[PDB]
Parts: sequence; C-alpha cells; structure tokens
Amino acid sequence: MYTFVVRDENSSVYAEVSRLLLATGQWKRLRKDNPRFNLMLGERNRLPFGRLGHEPGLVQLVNYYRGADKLCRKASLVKLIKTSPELSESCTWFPESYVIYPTDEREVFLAAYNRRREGREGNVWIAKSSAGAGILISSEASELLDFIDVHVIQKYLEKPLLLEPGHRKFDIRSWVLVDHLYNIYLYREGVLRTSSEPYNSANFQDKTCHLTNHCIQKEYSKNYGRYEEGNEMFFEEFNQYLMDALNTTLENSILLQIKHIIRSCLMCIEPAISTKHLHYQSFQLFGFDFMVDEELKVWLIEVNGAPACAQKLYAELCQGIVDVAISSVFPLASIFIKLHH
Amino acid sequence: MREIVHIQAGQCGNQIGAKFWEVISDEHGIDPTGSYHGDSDLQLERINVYYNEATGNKYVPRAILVDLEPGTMDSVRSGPFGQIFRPDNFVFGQSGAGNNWAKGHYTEGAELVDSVLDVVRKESESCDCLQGFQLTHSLGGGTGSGMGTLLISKIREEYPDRIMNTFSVMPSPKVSDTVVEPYNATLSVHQLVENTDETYCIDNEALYDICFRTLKLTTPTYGDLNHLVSATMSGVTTCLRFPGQLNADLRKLAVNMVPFPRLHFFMPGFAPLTSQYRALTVPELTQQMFDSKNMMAACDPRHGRYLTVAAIFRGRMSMKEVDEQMLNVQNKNSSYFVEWIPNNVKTAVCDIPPRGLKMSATFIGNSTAIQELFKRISEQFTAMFRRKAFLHWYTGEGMDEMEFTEAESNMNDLVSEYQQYQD
Amino acid sequence: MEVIELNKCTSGQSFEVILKPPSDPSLEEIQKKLEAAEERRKYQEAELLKHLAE
Amino acid sequence: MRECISIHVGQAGVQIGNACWELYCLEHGIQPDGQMPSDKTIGGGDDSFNTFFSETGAGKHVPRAVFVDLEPTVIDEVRTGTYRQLFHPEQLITGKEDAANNYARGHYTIGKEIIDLVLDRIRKLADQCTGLQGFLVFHSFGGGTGSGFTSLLMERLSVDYGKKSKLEFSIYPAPQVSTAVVEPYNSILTTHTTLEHSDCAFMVDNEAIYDICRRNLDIERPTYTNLNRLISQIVSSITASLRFDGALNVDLTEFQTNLVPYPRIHFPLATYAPVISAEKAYHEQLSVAEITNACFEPANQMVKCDPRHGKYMACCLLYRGDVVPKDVNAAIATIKTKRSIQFVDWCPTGFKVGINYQPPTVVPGGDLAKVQRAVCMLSNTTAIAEAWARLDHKFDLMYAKRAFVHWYVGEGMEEGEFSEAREDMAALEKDYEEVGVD
Ligand SMILES: Nc1nc2c(ncn2[C@@H]2O[C@H](COP(=O)(O)OP(=O)(O)OP(=O)(O)O)[C@@H](O)[C@H]2O)c(=O)[nH]1
Ligand SMILES: Nc1ncnc2c1ncn2[C@@H]1O[C@H](COP(=O)(O)OP(=O)(O)CP(=O)(O)O)[C@@H](O)[C@H]1O
Ligand SMILES: Nc1nc2c(ncn2[C@@H]2O[C@H](COP(=O)(O)OP(=O)(O)O)[C@@H](O)[C@H]2O)c(=O)[nH]1
Ligand SMILES: [Ca+2]
Ligand SMILES: [Ca+2]
Ligand SMILES: [Ca+2]
Ligand SMILES: [Mg+2]
Ligand SMILES: [Mg+2]
Ligand SMILES: [Mg+2]
Repeated sequence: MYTFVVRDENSSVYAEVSRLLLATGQWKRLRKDNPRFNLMLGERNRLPFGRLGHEPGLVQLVNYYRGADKLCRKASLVKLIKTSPELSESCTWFPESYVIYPTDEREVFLAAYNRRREGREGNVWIAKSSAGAGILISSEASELLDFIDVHVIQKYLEKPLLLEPGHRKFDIRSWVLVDHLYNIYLYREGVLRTSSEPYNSANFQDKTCHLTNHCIQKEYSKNYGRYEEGNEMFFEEFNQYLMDALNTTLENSILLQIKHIIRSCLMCIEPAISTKHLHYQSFQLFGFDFMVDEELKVWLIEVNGAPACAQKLYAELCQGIVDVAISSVFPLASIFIKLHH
Repeated sequence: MREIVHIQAGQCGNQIGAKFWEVISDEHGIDPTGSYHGDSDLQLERINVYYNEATGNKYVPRAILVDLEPGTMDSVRSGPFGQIFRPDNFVFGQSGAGNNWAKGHYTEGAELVDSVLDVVRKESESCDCLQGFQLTHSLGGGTGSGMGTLLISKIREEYPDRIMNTFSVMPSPKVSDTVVEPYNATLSVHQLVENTDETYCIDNEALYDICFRTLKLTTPTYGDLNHLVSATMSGVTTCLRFPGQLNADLRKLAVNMVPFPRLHFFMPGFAPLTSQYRALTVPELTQQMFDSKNMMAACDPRHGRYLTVAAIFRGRMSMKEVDEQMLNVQNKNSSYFVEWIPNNVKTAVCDIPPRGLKMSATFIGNSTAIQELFKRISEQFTAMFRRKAFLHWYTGEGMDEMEFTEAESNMNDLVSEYQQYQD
Repeated sequence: MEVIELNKCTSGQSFEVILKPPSDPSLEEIQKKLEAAEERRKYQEAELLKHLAE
Repeated sequence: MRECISIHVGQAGVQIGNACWELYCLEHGIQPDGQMPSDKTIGGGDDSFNTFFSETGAGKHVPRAVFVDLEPTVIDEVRTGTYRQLFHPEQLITGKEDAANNYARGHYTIGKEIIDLVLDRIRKLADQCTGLQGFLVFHSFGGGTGSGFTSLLMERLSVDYGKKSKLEFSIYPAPQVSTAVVEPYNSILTTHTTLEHSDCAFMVDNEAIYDICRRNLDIERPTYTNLNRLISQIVSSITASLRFDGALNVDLTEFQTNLVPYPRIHFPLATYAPVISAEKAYHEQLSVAEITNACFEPANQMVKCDPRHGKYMACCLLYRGDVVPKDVNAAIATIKTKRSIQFVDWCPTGFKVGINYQPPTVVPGGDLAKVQRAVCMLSNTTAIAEAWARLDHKFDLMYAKRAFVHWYVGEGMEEGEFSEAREDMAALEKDYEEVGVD
C-alpha cells in the first residue's frame, strides 16, 4: 500500500495519473500537507524540495526535477545554450536568439541585425517572454525594442514547411518522460498543432497564420478544425503525408533530429538535476516544441516543464507515466522510445 | 535518584496498588520480605525510583496506603507482599465513605487527610530529587474518588513544582457497585483536569470486555480485572524503572505527551493478551498494541485522533524491526495522527520482559477519542441529575446542587475541548 | 588554476587554489530579563496558591 | 601560542566532548593518566597541542575543557571513565534535575541558578591562559539544557570575554534518535538568542550521521556511541589546525575569516570522506581525487542538502594523511568540470587547502577503519538553509495551535519570544535565498 499527495489541482495530466493510481487499489491519497507520503504530485511554483527525503522508512518520489527551470524558461534556455560547451554558440538546431532586458544583449542583438540588414537576407525576428498569453513579429529592430519597453528575441523562421492542401504552418509537440534513473523516454505519439490559415509572409500583423497555438487558432482563425479535428494532426496522418508528398518518412526526415535534440538538452543539465545519489528521487514529464523548415530541418522553439497532453493521448500517456515512472519505484501486485546515452 | 512517592487510596486503589507492587517487586527481584534476590544489575540500577533502601540492605516501597475503612487494608497487610510495606505508612480511619464523594472530600476524608500529608511529608523530606507522585484510585467510590482528589489538591499546594500522576479507574454500569458512581466520577474528573499532569484512564468496562471477549473468562471477577491493570501499570512505568532515554521521568513524559494542560488523560494498551506458549513476532506486538481491543479505556481510536503516543517494547527483539513496524503503523494510518504535531510517536525498548512473556508492548495514547469516555459518564450523570435523584446523600454532607451543576458544565467543557482539536 | 601562499612544515603544508576571480546586551539588561521571567513565575504560582486557598 | 577552552553542555555535548578528547589523546600520544612521553618540556611549554592541554608540575596534560549538565548521570560517567584521570573535579559541573527538554527551563528557571557557578569555573581556566583565543561550545539543539542553558552561557561569555571568538558544534534534531516532540521549539529558540553571540557554528544533523553509520559502517541500529565516534572524527579534522603545526586556520579568528564573510550566515557545511567499515579486512584505499570527489556527494555531508541548488561563499579542504598538493589540484580540475560549483559573484572561486601528514587516528576497536588519507570539506553554501526551512516548518505546525507552549510560559518565558524567534529565523531564511538564488 503506497501513499501520495496532490498539490496541483490544475494539472490535467496528473489528475488522470491520480485517478489511475487509486483505481489500482494499491495507492492511498492523503491530505495535501501530510508528510508521510511515498509520492508527491507537487505544485509548479516554489515546490519545497528541501523538505523531501527526510521521512525515515519512506521512499519519497516527486514528479519534478529541481533545477529543470534552466531548460523550461525563455531566457534560461538561451543562456544555457550559449554558455554551455556541450551545446555551444555554434548550436545548429536552435534559432539565433538574444536576451534583452526592458546580462543584457541589446548591443549584441543589434550587431547581428545590422549584418543581416546589409546582407539583404531575411531579417524578420520575433520577441517573446515567459509571461505570454503577447508576441510581436517585426522586421524592424526599432519596433521590437520599443515593444518590450525580461524578453528574448530570436530569428523568425521565415521559410517554414507548409502542409498541403492549405499552405499553412504548424509545430510538433513531443512528450518526453525522464525517470529517477534518468532514462529518457520519448512518447511514440506526437501531435502537430497546425494553423488553419494560409501562411502569408507579407504581413505579420495578422498572427493567425503564424502562431500555431491551440488557443490562438480557436479564437482568431475562421478555419479552425477544417483540415483536422482541433487543428491537431497526429503522427500517422503526418507520416503518410510526407510519404505521398515528399517521398520520405517521419522517422528519417524529422524524428532523428528530434531525438538528437532531446538527448542533447537533457544530457546537458543531467549533472545539475540528477537525483542518483540524492535522499529523494525525481522524475518529470517534459513538452518539447519543434519547428520544421522547408528543407526538412528541425528547430527547437522551447521546452515546457508542466505540459498538457492531447485529448486522444491522455489515457495512453498517463498509464505510461505510472508504469515507468511510478511503479518502477513502487512496484504493484512499450509506448516509449528509450533514448539511450 | 529521582524518587517517586506512591499513594493508593480506597478499596480499588489499594487492591490494584497491592498487585502493582507485587508485579514490579518481582521484576526487580525483591521478595515479600524486602530482600533482593535477582540476577541482573538492570534490576537495581533504578530501584530507588520506587523503593527505599533500609537497614541490612532491605528495599522498602515508597508507598502510602490510605483508606477510610480498615477492611481492604487489612487484606493487603495479610496478602503475599503485605509484609513489605512500611507499617507507619498505613493510614486509615474507621467510618468509611459509603461510596460518597462528599464524605471522602468534605467530611470523613477531611478529618483524616492531615495524617496522610504527614506521612507524605516524611517520605518527601528524605528524597534526593523528588519527581512527584503517582496515585492509584477509583473514581466511582468515596474514598479513592473523594478523598483521593482532596489529597491531590493538598499535595499540589505543598509541592506545586512536582509532577502529579494518577491511575484512575472509571466506573461502568457493567461493573458497578452503586448507582451514584457517575456522580462521584464527574466530581472527581474536574479535580483531575485541574490538579494532575498525567492520568491513565482505566475503564472497568474495557477491563471486563477484555476478560470476557478476549481472555475468554465467562465470569470475570475483580481479581481478573486487576490482572490487566497490574500488567498495564508495570508496562506504562517501564521507562521510569529501567535505564533509558525516552520518557525516563515523569516531567519529560508530560512534556512529550501533554500538548495542552487540560488534555492529559491517556488511553493505555497492553499486548499480548492471551487466554499461551506461542512466540509473538515484533509485527504482531505492534498490531495488537494499536488494536482497540487491547485498549483499557473503552474508546475507539478510529473515532478520534492521536495527539501523542508513547510505545514501550519489552524483551529481546530486533530494535531495527521495531523501528520498521512502528514507522509502518504511522505511515499506514497517518490520518489518525494529528499532522500539526510532527513525529508525535515515541518508541522505547527495554531488554527485561514481563514475568511469563518473552516480549510485550505497552501503549500509552493521548487520543481525542477519550471524549467518548467522558461523554458516557456525562450522560449517566445527567440522567439522574435532571431529576435530582440520589442527591440527598450529598446535600446531607453539606454539598449544594450548584456544585453538581458546575461539575456538569466542567465535564461538557472538557468534551468540547477534545472536539475542537479533532477537527 | 593559480596556486598561492604555499606554506610547508615537517607535519604538512597548506596553500590556496583560485579557479576564477570574483565578478551586545549588557549584563544589566540580561539580569532584567532573567529576573523578569522569575517574576512571572512567582505571579503565576501566587495565583495558583490563591486559587487553592479559595 | 593562544589557548582554546572547550565547553560541553548537556548530554549530547558531554558525550561528544568525551569522544573528542579521547581522540585528541590518541592523536597527541597522551595516555589516559595524562602522561605524554613524547612531551620533553615537563610542566609547561607553548607547543601547538598546548592550545588544548595544560601541564601540571607532574607532567600531566589536562584538557582545557569544562563539562556542564543540569543532571549528574552523564558527567558522572566521565568522573569514572577511562580518561577520568585527565580532568579534575572543578572541570565537571552537574545539577540535580535537568531541563526536561524545555528550553525555558534550561534558560530561565534552572539556568539562572547555575550560570554564575559555570562562569566562575570558566574564569579559572581562563586565568591559566596567557592568550585566550575563545571557546568551542558543544551542545544539542533539542535538549532543554543544550539549547536553553547554552544560549544563556553564550550571552554571558560575550559580556565577560567580548574580544574572544566563540565557535559552536551543534547537533541538529533527528526523529530517528530524538527524545522530545518539542525539539523544533528548542532549536529555534536557542538559534535566535545565540545568533549574535556565535562567530561560527558547525551543524551536525543526527539524521546524516545515522544514515552514514547504517550505509557505510553496516550498523543496523546505530547508537550514540557509533554516532559520536564518527562526529569526533569530523571535529578532530576541524580542530587539527589549532592543535598541530600549520598555516591554515591556525587560530579561531581565521575560521571566521576563511568561512564567514557574512556574519549571520555563519553555518558552514561539513563533508567527510572516506567512512570505511572496520569489519572488512581489505578495502581498496581511495585516492586523493576519489575522496575529494566524495566531498560533493550529499550522502557524505553532515547535513543532507543539495549544494548544487545554492551558491558557495567559501570552501576549505582539510586533508589528513598521504596527500601532496599536486594531487589536490589535479582532483579539483576534474571535479570543477563535472560538478556544479557556483560561487557568489562577490567571492573568488577557489579552495583553501590544508594538509596534515599524520593520517586519521581511529579508536582501537571502533567501527571506523584506518585509512591512508582522509579529507573534511568546510563549505559555506546557501544550501544548508534547507535545514532551517525543515525546522521552521515543524515549528509553524505546532505553534499555530500553541501546542506545548504552556510548558514554556509556565517557566516564566513569554509567548512573544516564540514569534520573535520565529521572525528571526524567517529573516535568516530570507538572507540565504538572497545570496544563493536568482
Ligand atoms: N549525536 C548525538 N546526539 C545526542 C546525543 N545525546 C543526545 N543527543 C540528541 O540531543 C537531543 C536531546 O538533547 P539532550 O542533549 O539529550 O538534552 P540535554 O542537553 O541533556 O538537556 P535536558 O533536557 O535537561 O536533559 C536529541 O535530539 C538527541 O538525539 C549524543 O550522545 N550524540
Ligand atoms: N523563431 C520562431 N520561428 C517561427 N515561429 C515561431 C518562432 N518562435 C515562435 N514561433 C511560433 O510561436 C508559437 C508559440 O510560441 P511559444 O511556444 O514561444 O509560446 P508559448 O510558450 O506560449 C506556446 P507553448 O507553451 O504551448 O509551447 C509557435 O506555435 C510557433 O509557431
Ligand atoms: N478494577 C477494579 N475496580 C474496582 C475494584 N474495587 C472497586 N472497583 C470499582 O471502584 C468503584 C467503587 O469504588 P471503591 O474503591 O470500592 O470505593 P472507595 O473504597 O470508597 O474508594 C466501582 O466503580 C468499582 O467498579 C477492583 O478491585 N478492581
Ligand atoms: Ca467523625
Ligand atoms: Ca610541554
Ligand atoms: Ca561578540
Ligand atoms: Mg510556454
Ligand atoms: Mg467498594
Ligand atoms: Mg539531559
């Protein structure tokens, strides 16, 4: 008989994991502030890691990796990619980005902006922050900085891969689970969050065709759900399209770069967040978001530390969390691809 | 040399107290004549907590025997270990108390209390470091209940900075001598709420049920009931009579067990309770120890919450496995332990087991479910008081109905206080 | 790494390694608090004895 | 040569002190009768070991120590123990009834009655010092005497010896061996009234020592003897520089200079390695790099916490045994690349190293095996604040209901001191987060 607590009522993923644990007849849910728990489904902000692993006779496990915010924050991610030799400034799968405060990189961001100005190359950039829904897509630097007045500005992928029919944009969300042993498990089932509006490179003011967000597409797009239900195209349909349209597979053209990017990011911070010899153990579910350009190159946009799953996949994924992440530590009485390292 | 002064008052107090000294005297190797004939120095290392060392290397119990009738005390002086008591420590009258709290507290008892205090003073004056006092008595009678609480009040006045500890037998209609027992118990409980630091609530109803249901005794006698109390008293005082770190004296016990001054009424439990040569594993001791059927208060712990718990394991056993099982009980049923008192369960171990057992476990719980015991008494009290039934026995001794109304309100207050900490 | 302040003796040696450069109450007051606490005790005891006297 | 006086308060401090002074004698070659054959200057001298020992005309080396307990059972064992001949009766001070795990009882009620006697016995040893550095105070957090009487002693010592330094060796409460539910109360009360008066405190969490004993020594149910022997090893590593020839941490002032740039933040984290069970005949002797790498494993720290999620303000390495500077720097280079070591911007990223060639001494028959080389790391990291958070949380849980508060109020202590002490701990936690977080 195992015990667990719930400290994030707004967690759609672990609300299902909690329901599954109880349905096993071998897990007992306690009060949120009862310390004698085996498993903590902790909160997102100010989770007290310092109070974990001090209960004699209790193997305690938490569903978050302390220090993983370095990877799941706009400015943190940029700083971690530029200042880490394992990733280096020469990182070829991350868009050229800069951190600007309303340290600061105002003079560095403009240096590369003038070089592209004279070069006549695509000089469209995007500025975003970790408190967004609000973003600004402009080709003039003066408008980007006046808008910010912490933020980060990176090159806007001007030539993205466009699905047909539709001539539209999209992004790929990958769910990755890391257990207490730091095994990297990539969920087989991904989702393409597509824009139902044709990509118009002339005007960036109308962000319905540029932002593939599920909320922005259901509020500012008239063709929501026209091509696929909920602007969500799963891997089966996307794979067949790439075979019919480009004579290639999702595994070869895209999935190899995604698996590479996932390893590199999680392997980089491993020494800083691993709980191998720690008095408590950690696991965490991550949400990676990629962009695919017209040349079938994959780019990393950001990593979400508290991601939500797709409706159809909630059941399968949540059951997989219990199997490899929870039951592996507390045994009772594959849908993942193990990224070895 | 933290000495404890023992007092036993009334029929029940002296019959239970006599068995207690018979039990612990055997554990420490002392014979009925006061001579030591043991085989372990652990028996003597703290023998002075309860015994005085006399001439010729004789150990004399630091006990004072009090009663308003000579009957029961003549039985003790003629009992097995009757010769071991200090003759000067027998203080008794001739009239009795007629199961009347007023007689023991205001009339008959008042005439005799000064004599008892003179004996207590003599015992305390020769104490190197007096911890306090422990009183055995019932609350249903007249002497132990009425005079016992009078003694406690006068002892506190003369020794305000000493711990007051009592073993108090609560009345039950199942094992009842007279109908006025709820009256006497209600009046005594208020005295205990104010003037004791630790009170082990021993319910004659629980003792009977255990003897009948568990021990399989069809016609339980008081002797059978006193076997349970005798073994329980030895268990709860193990940490006081043998070398140890946890709850080794009365004050440190009180500091660990009493988070609020008035909520100092404990539920004691004992394990095993066999009807007998089988070995009992550490997991088995722990489960029985926490099972309500082994509780002496007749209160369901699952109806309340544990403020604090003191566990004592006796015998040669895996102290590692003891830690494991104890942590297992708390972690398995953490909902029954208040979360605003972290680590409120303390566990001690004593190598010397009780007579006739390879290993045992004594449970001491401060549970809010003890309110069930006080509610029970309060209902029985009110059933008669609403008709002023049997009051003339008390008004004839000078008492006024107001004192009953106040005792009634004091009791219900205590019940309310327990209820506020159960939510 | 920079090693500095190397001191050696028969029983050992010490040194420093730099990986990177950077980027009371008086006795009177105490006596008052100690005696102030003893006063609150005496007051609490006197009240108890007054209660017992009633 | 400047003398140091050790003060052992309460059961924990007395028993730990008894273990340390036993270890000191084995290290300095002092027999149980106080004789020191290797000492050629009879009846005096200003050697390094004289900072902890005085010398009688008869050649006995008497520890500059004082034992204080409000109950005699613990100090009585020292009066009849193996090293009973070292101490004279004036050094052992005992009462009748202890503080009953009640801070207010040790500080106000009972402490007030014995504070002048202890100070008088301390003045005796001080009068025998040509140049007193200060004091090393051993005590527990949870005990009524260790917490209550210690804070009253630290208050007065600042009055009588204002210019002297004071270091603590404090035992953090752990439920696996604790004896009182109110130990969080006593811990926070004593930390509040002792903070201004302590220049540097080494916290030892019984939980960490307990697990190290079970994990690395194979002790199923460790005892105070097991814990104290391991603790005295750590203490010996920290005080060795005061007792032996050397140039690092040679006086008490240097401890504060090398480890405490921020006065309130004066709780360095101690890590020790290796801890090897003597119950195994052969064990691969660890190297300088291996034991140095172990200094960054939480499993070896005196307080379980994660220094990765904090910042360093200073870090010392105290080596004992076969260690040459070349190997230390080679081990630091490797560790610096693999480990996550972050210093505060206003502090240099470096390590003060100290090496004593005499390898660690183990009590004959104990549980710790002899090793060719050992290290104790003293790192002032903000991560140690995790221990304050744990303590403060339990305090908040009980104090919200005023549980057990009546025991303290009944001894003359006012309820306001509880919240006052808690607000002080709240400020302390805020200081740590400012320094070590962004
Ligand atoms: N490491 C270690 N901890 C100890 C030792 N003795 C007691 N403790 C711890 O100290 C705390 C209790 O404080 P004590 O030192 O025993 O109490 P005290 O200082 O004698 O004060 P009193 O309440 O008057 O007895 C508990 O948390 C124990 O775990 C010891 O020998 N070694
Ligand atoms: N450098 C870039 N090039 C092209 N498109 C970009 C881009 N950066 C962001 N976008 C677009 O912006 C959208 C959302 O951006 P982003 O992921 O940074 O914000 P967000 O954190 O609010 C969404 P989520 O938290 O669900 O991942 C993406 O769907 C992507 O299409
Ligand atoms: N357990 C137990 N209870 C007793 C014994 N004798 C009396 N009682 C209980 O005590 C109450 C009567 O009090 P008693 O001690 O006889 O009156 P007293 O002599 O005036 O103090 C009743 O509730 C009885 O059930 C006994 O030997 N054992
Ligand atoms: Ca008369
Ligand atoms: Ca000399
Ligand atoms: Ca000072
Ligand atoms: Mg986001
Ligand atoms: Mg009777
Ligand atoms: Mg003590």
